[PDB]
Amino acid sequence: NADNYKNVINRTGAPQYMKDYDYDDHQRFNPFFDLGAWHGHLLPDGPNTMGGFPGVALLTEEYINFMASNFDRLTVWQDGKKVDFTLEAYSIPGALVQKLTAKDVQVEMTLRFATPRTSLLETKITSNKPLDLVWDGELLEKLEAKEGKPLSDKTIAGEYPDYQRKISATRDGLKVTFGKVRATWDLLTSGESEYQVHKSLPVQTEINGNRFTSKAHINGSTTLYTTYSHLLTAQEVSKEQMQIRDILARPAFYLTASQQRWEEYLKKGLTNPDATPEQTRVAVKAIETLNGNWRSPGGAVKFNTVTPSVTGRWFSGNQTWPWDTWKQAFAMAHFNPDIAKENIRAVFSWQIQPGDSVRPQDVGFVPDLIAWNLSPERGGDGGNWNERNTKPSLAAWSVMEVYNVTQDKTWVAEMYPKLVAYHDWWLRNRDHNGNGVPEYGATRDKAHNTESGEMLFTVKKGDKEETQSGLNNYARVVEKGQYDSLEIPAQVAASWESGRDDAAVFGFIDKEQLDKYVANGGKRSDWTVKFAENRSQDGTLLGYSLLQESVDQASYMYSDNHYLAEMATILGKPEEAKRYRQLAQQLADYINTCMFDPTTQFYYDVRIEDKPLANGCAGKPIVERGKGPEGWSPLFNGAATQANADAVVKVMLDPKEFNTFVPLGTAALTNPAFGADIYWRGRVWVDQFWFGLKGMERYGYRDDALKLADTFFRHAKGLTADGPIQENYNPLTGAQQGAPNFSWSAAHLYMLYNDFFRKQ
Ligand SMILES: OC[C@H]1O[C@H](O)[C@H](O)[C@@H](O)[C@@H]1O
Ligand SMILES: OC[C@H]1O[C@H](O)[C@H](O)[C@@H](O)[C@@H]1O
Ligand SMILES: OC[C@H]1O[C@H](O)[C@H](O)[C@@H](O)[C@@H]1O
Ligand SMILES: OC[C@H]1O[C@H](O)[C@H](O)[C@@H](O)[C@@H]1O
Ligand SMILES: OC[C@H]1O[C@H](O)[C@H](O)[C@@H](O)[C@@H]1O
Ligand SMILES: [Ca+2]
Repeated sequence: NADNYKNVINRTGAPQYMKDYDYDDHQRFNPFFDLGAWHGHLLPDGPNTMGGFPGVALLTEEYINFMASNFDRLTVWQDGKKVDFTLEAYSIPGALVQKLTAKDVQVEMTLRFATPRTSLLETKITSNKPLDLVWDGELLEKLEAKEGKPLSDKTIAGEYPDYQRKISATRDGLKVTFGKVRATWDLLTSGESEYQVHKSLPVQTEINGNRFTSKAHINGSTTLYTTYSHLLTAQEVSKEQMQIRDILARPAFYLTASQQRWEEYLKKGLTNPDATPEQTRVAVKAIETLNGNWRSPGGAVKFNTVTPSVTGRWFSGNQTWPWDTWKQAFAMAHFNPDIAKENIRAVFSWQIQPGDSVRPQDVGFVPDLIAWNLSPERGGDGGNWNERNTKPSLAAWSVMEVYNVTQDKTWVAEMYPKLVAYHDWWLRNRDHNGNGVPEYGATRDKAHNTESGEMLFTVKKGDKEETQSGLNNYARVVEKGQYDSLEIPAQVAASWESGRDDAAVFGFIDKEQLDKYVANGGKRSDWTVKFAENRSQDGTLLGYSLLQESVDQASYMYSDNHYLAEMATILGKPEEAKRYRQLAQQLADYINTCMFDPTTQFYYDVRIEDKPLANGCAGKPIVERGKGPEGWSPLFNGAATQANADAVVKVMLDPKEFNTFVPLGTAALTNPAFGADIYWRGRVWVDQFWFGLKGMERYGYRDDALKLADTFFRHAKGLTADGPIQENYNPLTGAQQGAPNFSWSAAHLYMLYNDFFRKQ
């Protein structure tokens, strides 16, 4: 089956820089990774790289960095003359293949992964006469480029003097060793990491600086085996040796194991018999993408996980977020459920437990960002590890989907208490006014407050700054309004917690847009989101909330309660199920009463006003900031009444609001802060699009969802081509932007293939 899907993504390339970046700093080639391994390979691009799989990509703990262009590249010699081959090279799901053809000599190479640290190359040489084999390679020298244009003349060795890359011969191949580099934002090595090449036949290896040549003579047709391993610690180096020996003793078993594992992914995954071949191929792209972003345990992360992009500037190594994980695992449930389960475990594996040394006030909290290296507060030197905030919770929805596919009640039993603790955390730490309806917010953290717990902020006016602290001081400053801007680290973290960093609803609007809004009769203070601290009975600082209750947030809490009730029932906990159903109903009632605006036929966030409205709502819907995809969150999550859903769908299907060339973007065309190139104020993301279609379908509009899905399929640029999957689209043009090989796009593209794409 895998052979029906050649070169779904262009995996050719010959990188020339360690950071061989696209215009947004992501690696501009798409290496093949499998089995959660920490290195990847590219296909040759023609004569310069033919005979090898160039572009060894190393996942150095938290980043992707190229090691070499040619490395272990084969040329074949006959009586001193190089054999002249033609090249065929292609990817399939789970393998890279290249075939070199001459009249009297042929070479067939197959590269698959064998372990979570090791790939295996079969080199089959067919020849009527003896031959001399030569393998060569060279470490990269140049540091960084942007779309082929050097960003400087810096070298790798110049930029990282301690990297100290060294190639050495070994008895059965060679190795590259690396010194310890703790470049927090660029390059992270233990000082014990290595890249090893082991072969099934003796070779004589000569090293000259950062290049090597290995030589062997064969008397005729021979098949050899080579392992490549990136090993990140001394312990990994030691453990892998026995695995390498087993692979070389049974190479055909490892090739077969990979073949079979990939046939199973395709069998389990490709279940839409009404899909066109083009639609099916998109599903295969998504499967290749998600599986390549899977990482085996490493460092502080004791589980397999999936990152947002193995090639991403800030998304690589094993960096894991909850938001991305819920979407990832929902999709992967349908083809790689073992890793879907692991990805969810990874996120909860650092869930705050009672007596925590850093944040005992946050029991049940799930960190925003976990990775190889712990934060300094937890004894590591990682700069990415983040506990300033979490992300919106679709955790129960994700856990349920894995159950829906596997029917494994022990999985539900495993996750239920963790889901409950998270649920409880939202109600203690993200409900400033105690009404059962959460806000996005932030934690107590060294970035947010002084040693004594005073909230940090910086008041900016002209070129003058003023770093102050304390909530009451902040409150005065907002009241007086004599500043150009206010930077509150905790409120920045609250924007991160929402998952939509620059959305209109959270008060983000550029100067020109705001000047227009004000010039058309609005007040600039309409765009000010007030902020508050959350304290326990005894005065303890629990964290912070926006003084605003978000309709997507409320709808995800509805969802959380809804799925918990279903899991409670599955687990024979009927009184717990009853309580969750009651909490869901209350949230639905609040969403429909408080957050729906009849006049504009849509849902919106509400402010937490100084006093609640007479009807008990915390504030009026914030209609003046315009419409966004949060407006269909009550439909996606099932909190909406039919009547309110009918009203919302009419707005979604209006070309003057959301029914754009690529439909269901992150702000309506009528939103005062709309821009077609603004990530969270116009651009279309596949998750929000799919949430929209699902919400429509849920309320009787399957036929219209199917039509929007066809529109997306026809207008979303690049969908049927061989480029990597990116993050979002211009709603007016269909143009793509974002990190290549982006997991949650892949996940929702997969869902669309499963749920909505079909032959017309
Ligand atoms: O399994 C990977 C490859 O192995 C062999 O080279 C087959 O000839 C080829 O059809 C296949 O794609
Ligand atoms: O998630 C199911 C299984 O997936 C992977 O194989 C893990 O290595 C294993 O520990 C886990 O139990
Ligand atoms: O699981 C690793 C760690 O996760 C969280 O930080 C918990 O609060 C802590 O108790 C636990 O040791
Ligand atoms: O909280 C620690 C870190 O978390 C995240 O990785 C943020 O991107 C970074 O700005 C912050 O310093
Ligand atoms: O640097 C900003 C980014 O830092 C972290 O990755 C946060 O999880 C993300 O929400 C934020 O956009
Ligand atoms: Ca509240």
